[PDB]
Amino acid sequence: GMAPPSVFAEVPQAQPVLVFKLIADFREDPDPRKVNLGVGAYRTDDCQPWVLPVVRKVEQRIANNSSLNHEYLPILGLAEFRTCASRLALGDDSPALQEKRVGGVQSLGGTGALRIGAEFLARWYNGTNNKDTPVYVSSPTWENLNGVFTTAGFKDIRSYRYWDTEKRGLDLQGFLSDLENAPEFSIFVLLACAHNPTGTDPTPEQWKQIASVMKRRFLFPFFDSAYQGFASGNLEKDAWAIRYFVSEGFELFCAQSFSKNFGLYNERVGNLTVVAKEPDSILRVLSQMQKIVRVTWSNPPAQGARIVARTLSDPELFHEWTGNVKTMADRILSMRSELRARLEALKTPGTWNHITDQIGMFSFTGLNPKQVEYLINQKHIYLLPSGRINMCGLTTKNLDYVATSIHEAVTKIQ
Amino acid sequence: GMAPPSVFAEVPQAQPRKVNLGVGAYRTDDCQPWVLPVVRKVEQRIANNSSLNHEYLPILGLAEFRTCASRLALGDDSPALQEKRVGGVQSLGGTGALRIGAEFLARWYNGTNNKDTPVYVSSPTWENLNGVFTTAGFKDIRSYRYWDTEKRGLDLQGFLSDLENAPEFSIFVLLACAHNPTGTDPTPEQWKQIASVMKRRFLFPFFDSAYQGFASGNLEKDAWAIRYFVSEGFELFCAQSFSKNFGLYNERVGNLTVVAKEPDSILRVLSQMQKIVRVTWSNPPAQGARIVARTLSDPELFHEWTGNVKTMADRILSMRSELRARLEALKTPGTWNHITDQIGMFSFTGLNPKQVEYLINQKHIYLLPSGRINMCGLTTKNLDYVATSIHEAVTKI
Repeated sequence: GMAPPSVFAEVPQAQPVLVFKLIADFREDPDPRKVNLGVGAYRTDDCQPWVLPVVRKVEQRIANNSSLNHEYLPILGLAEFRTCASRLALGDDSPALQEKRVGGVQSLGGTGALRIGAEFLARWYNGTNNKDTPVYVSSPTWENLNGVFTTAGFKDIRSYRYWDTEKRGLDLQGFLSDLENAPEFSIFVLLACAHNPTGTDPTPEQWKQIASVMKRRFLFPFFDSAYQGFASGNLEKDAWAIRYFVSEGFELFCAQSFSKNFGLYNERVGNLTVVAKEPDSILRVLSQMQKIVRVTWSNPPAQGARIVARTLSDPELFHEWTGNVKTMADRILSMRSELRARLEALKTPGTWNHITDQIGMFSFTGLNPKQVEYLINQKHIYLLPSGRINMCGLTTKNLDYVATSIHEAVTKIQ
Repeated sequence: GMAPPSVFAEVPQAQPRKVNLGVGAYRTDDCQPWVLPVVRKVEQRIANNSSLNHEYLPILGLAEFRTCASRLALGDDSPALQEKRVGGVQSLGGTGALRIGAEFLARWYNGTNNKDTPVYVSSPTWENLNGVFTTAGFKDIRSYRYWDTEKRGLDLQGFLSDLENAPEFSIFVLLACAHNPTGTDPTPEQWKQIASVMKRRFLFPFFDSAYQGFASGNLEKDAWAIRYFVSEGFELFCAQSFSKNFGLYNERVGNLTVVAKEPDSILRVLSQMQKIVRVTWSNPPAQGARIVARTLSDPELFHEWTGNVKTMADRILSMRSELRARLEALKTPGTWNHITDQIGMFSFTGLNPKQVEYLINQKHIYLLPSGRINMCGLTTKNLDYVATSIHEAVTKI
């Protein structure tokens, strides 16, 4: 007479996600001095989200246009968006665009672009249905990257040396060694500019050395571009490495997000750019991408892509947008400069060059786990166990307290 | 030889008076798309609300959308809702809900990583269903009898026999109403017979509710089968789309409703769904879900929306009654009760593949080799031409 057990009775509870608990603990913390350096998105000097002025303007124009309908977009997405997105990454004068050997697939953010690209490679790259091609990611890398490629079926995910704990910067020699030892045709996922989570990017000359090994060993570049514009407010200058690989003759993928540089996080706007050697393969590659998309999300949403396409295709809106991006980049540069200056004025042990040598909103500070625990529990400054901070969590009002607390952690803990 | 070979060199090219009856979306009597009045109203309200930001939604989606969507499927006073044993995952349309549900089952249902559980779909069914379940890893996709070509209706005895012969715990994907592509639905009495076998043989119902409201013009009636299975104690999934009943095709608004025996199972299931979503689309878009949540949460807007849905369903009913009457007035061979017995946007005309070619080649009327037409492609202006061209097709080829 007993009720049968649920068909879900043996489904385990998934492991807790650290950063969600961190944000939860931050919000309940009563202390008026508390600071959230674990936030994952842009914030103003008043600790607020920022809807870009150009985005509000385009949203109003869309709302006032009654002729726009809601009929399905093409499987591959809105044509003007795909063209504009690939042109943003590659440059108007890209030889690959001139030679008609570029494809673009609209995707559900950068995540969706990585996922479709991984699914394609696991079916059609380095053989048919080859799940064994090594996929290399940086140590450390974006937190969801391993899961995307594992879910696409890749059985051999590897790391390359990248963050050097002692030097607080790039381990160039370790990275180059790991490239030299990678099996021919291995896939390397390369974060393009503003490395998340460390902030450490190769310089252009270091990128040339990386590219040289990849060219020689036939290693496939899969760029992940989520912060174009955050290094300088100059969208062209910030894409230098992707463009250098194109001009060196590489075929490559580039997963693009518009979540951060348009602030369109919750409209899920991305694009997968494909650069091929010959124009005829783009049609074939895209036909397979269509089949992958069809069984994942069918076709992509319109609102965010419409905003991006309208902005990138109109000179006036494009100029306003580049100014909005520069506002974000400049605030981050300011917080980096101000934090470093204060840490040095307090004569904090260690070197702090990395605070301004790093690029973008995320910084590996070099603080150890015990020091992170001190900052959270004693000073109410919330950050990840890795020592990652978001520079947008710093403000004119909290900078002295944050710098003083870091000085305490460095001198009194460990 | 000259250059390094392309890494894409071996990628295959994937396989591929006038009236258009091949459309798959609602169209007006003037052959135009229709943004629903309630949707325009809510869009203007959203555009006027400057407090809305663009920060990421939760992985599982906007909470009020998930609650309102599951309530639409299950009913506001569903015992499963009052007992707190329902979960909802916002998804990228109905397709995304089906995919997330398939990924979950292929990992956690009927064992761990059991890719061998049979997955049954109707003959015929929605053309993308096989691809969704195959991509999730299922190796054994089967069909159950459904369309009876001779009777032009449901082959109940074949369906029941295929249920009886299905291995215990097999998954059945059940189109909940307004069957795509046949327009043939089980009656409530037939649904009860289907449920009885599934209960006895532990068969898992995976409902697909993409046309709630189009079957009858009434959202409550069209969800009856889902709610009946809930009342019979089933655990189940229901993949919901808002593409058709809100006309929000290109905003990709769906929800996966999960019904379990108890609340703790919902918590564990949702925790695994979060992992699946995170590596597929990260978190879902806001615009379409905000429109649906705003509409369903406001009794005034809900009422207006149900009126908009009934306008669409009534125009379809008009086209069905007209086409059958005009065909029967022309003394067309065969019975044509199925044109009005069928339900939803589509009709399996019962027209053989070689009468299709005539309609396309000789009379410029476009439809699928299966004989499916979208009733939203018929208008007051083309009805007499289509009914005459079908008359000729049947009396001639």
